[PDB]
Amino acid sequence: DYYLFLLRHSSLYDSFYYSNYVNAKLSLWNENGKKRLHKMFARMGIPLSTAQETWLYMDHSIKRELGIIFDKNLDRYGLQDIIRDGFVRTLGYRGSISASEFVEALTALLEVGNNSAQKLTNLRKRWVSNFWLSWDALDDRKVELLNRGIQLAQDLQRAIFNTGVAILEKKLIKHLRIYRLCVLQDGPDLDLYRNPLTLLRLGNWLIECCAESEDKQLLPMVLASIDENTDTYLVAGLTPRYPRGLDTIHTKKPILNNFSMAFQQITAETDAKVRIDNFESSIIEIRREDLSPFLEKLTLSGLL
Amino acid sequence: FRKISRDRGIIDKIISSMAPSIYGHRDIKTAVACSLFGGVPKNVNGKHSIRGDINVLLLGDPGTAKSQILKYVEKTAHRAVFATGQGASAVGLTAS
Amino acid sequence: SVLAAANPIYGRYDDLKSPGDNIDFQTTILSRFDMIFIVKDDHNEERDISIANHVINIHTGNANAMQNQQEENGSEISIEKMKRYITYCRLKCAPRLSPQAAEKLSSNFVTIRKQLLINELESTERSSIPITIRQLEAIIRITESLAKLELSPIAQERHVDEAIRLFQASTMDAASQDPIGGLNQASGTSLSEIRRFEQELKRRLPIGWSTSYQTLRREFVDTHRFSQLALDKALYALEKHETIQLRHQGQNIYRSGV
Amino acid sequence: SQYMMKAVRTNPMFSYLDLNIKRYWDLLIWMDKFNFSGLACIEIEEKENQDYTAVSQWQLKKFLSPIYQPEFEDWMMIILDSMLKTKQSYLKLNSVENSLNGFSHLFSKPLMKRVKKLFKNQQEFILDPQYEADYVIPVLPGSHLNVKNPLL
Ligand SMILES: Nc1ncnc2c1ncn2[C@@H]1O[C@H](COP(=O)(O)OP(=O)(O)OP(=O)(O)O)[C@@H](O)[C@H]1O
Repeated sequence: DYYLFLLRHSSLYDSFYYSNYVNAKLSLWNENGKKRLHKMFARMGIPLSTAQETWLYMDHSIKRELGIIFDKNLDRYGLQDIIRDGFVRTLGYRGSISASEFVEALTALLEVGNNSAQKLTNLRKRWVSNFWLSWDALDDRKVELLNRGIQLAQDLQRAIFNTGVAILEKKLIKHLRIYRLCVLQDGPDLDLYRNPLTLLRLGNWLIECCAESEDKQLLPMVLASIDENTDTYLVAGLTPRYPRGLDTIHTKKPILNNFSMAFQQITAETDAKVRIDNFESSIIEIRREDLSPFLEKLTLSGLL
Repeated sequence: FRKISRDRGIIDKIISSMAPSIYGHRDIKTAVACSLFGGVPKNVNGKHSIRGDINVLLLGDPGTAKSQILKYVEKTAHRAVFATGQGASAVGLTAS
Repeated sequence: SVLAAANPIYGRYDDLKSPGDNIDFQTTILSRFDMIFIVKDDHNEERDISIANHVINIHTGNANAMQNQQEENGSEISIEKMKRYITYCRLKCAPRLSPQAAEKLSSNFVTIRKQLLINELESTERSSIPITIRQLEAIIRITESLAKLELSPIAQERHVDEAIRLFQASTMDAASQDPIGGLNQASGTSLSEIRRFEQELKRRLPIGWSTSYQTLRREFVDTHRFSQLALDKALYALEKHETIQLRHQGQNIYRSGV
Repeated sequence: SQYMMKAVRTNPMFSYLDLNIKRYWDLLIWMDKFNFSGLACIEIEEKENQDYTAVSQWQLKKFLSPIYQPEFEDWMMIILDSMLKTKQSYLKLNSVENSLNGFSHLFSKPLMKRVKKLFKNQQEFILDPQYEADYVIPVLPGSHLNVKNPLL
């Protein structure tokens, strides 16, 4: 299999387009990356019309020789790391599913499915409710729910890409000495980032984009998102990651997350209106008024 | 294009480059440039369509180089059509 | 069915001129329309700000991010669902009137046809928007259409009231343009009698205190100055926002300003 | 003033009214009867430069945080002085009352720096429980607004 997003349930062009690794290695958010991808597809010998067809209805001859075409061409563009081995499960005259696609469908089912304290309580209740929707999809009898999860995953990844290009083009990322800050205050569809998993998706997109950047640094990142209804920011701290294909000389116990201790230290000393109640200690909910001072304290906190 | 697009004051130079030999009438040149570059059409949920083109009107005294500006716009535009007065009909500007 | 849209002569309605000089459609074509809507702009600031915000939300992308939610919850349905509901309702139901509905409709027809006679006699010219038997059949059709929504097999007074209100909002409003002044032969003596009565009323009644319509009729008519058209003269004076106010169920006439 | 008093009293409509002038104002800032400031003299004298007293009654100050109430008065005392100076300059030199054009130029630059410093101090000390005595919005009869940022 390949490090491609939902290959067997979408086109080949879509799989190459919405991939974190390909986007990091080719910078598809601007025009140059799209032109480079078109040049690659032209060189490989696959017509642009054929690469946009559904996987089931794709040409048999092209599908048969995909491995050789990948092996002989992927090295020129630095994408030789997309080839790997995985696990594929098939049940009768139904169709093949890979483990990666299954976990993305499950995550999509988790994310979307189905006076401020009550507002937060209803959101948490819906998040609890989504658990049974994800639970039902593990049974072989309920395949329509798995298909629904696949569609939801496609839509969610499209939204993440759309937000990420806006973040990257306007230079919203601010490089402080200790960490890198990104606060999303205005824009469309900020109601998708009230869920921690969607913000983790966007953070994984940004970290993947930064890891392959020629700039050599390992600073942690802070991602903040506003909810108008609750007037609260949801703030998450994300650890840096080494490049995927880098050697094992640096390999060790991975970089440690130090945001929990810093958040507890700042919360204890000052009477900030923060909520640290999630299982993940790196995700907090801070009132709108306290965001700008609190972060300043974090700048002097250290351990980051 | 991408090199000269990041210079500050590109809009001023673009406006100044419209009909260079005509003197003055900078508001007309700004309107012509805005019409030439154009807006963005929109469709909201596939049921509500919003136009994205700018139309311009020039009402003025005789001898103020309006027709020469129209000829310049005809020359610069990728697709241009010209008509005048009584030489056009109801179905000559429409489908017949 | 026919859905038509048009503009008046001169572009805007030009409320200063007569309705007959504004609508170029003849009586023959205007009698085949069940509902006629005359649309005007009022240029209010609050409405302008609300519309501006609504339009800007459409352009900035905030529209869809809201609409889906309501379409999801309980308040809106998609185009295809509404299409299927329309076809199911049209192919399944065809309601009928009740004996009380006919009685309520006949009286409304008599009222709306009487009013036209007074309007035409006062304006001494024929009405541009006509009221005929087709206007009764239109209200019957609207009542049955309202009944069709609920798949009800009978139309009752609940639907009749809403049909009557819709007809009043659509066609009776267009017919009753109520010209403030046309300077025509109608109310020709009133061209001076209006100013005469205004002066006589403003000299009798200082900026405070009130009077009654009963007295303002009896005493000012004992001198034989009655014109039978003074009902709207008080409202016209009220339109100045200073001369006249009506209070206490319309009995009390209060002088409020210059 | 005497001519106006005589003219008003001469009219038969107001023959029995009692009119007395209480104060003369040189520069007056009027919002309502409870919010005003300026420079006034009780009565004008002869051959002596008129003594002027400066008054400032601002109920608007009462709804501010204790740390900013002195600043409100201090900055109003600079606004009034600058306006008086520019009015004197305009009088000496000779649609718009040109006596008061350009008074803001004298106190703009200090005000910007003071606002920046106050904002920095607020960011530093707003979350400190020791300084909780400051930055407390008072509750007064007739107060309705629910507001968040004291320096704003
Ligand atoms: N700055 C200028 N203003 C006006 N006319 C100018 C100027 N510079 C040059 N001209 C010349 O003046 C002449 C008058 O222009 P033109 O014929 O377009 O006038 P017009 O009254 O707008 O025309 P028309 O009636 O055909 O629309 C042209 O030959 C034009 O080239």
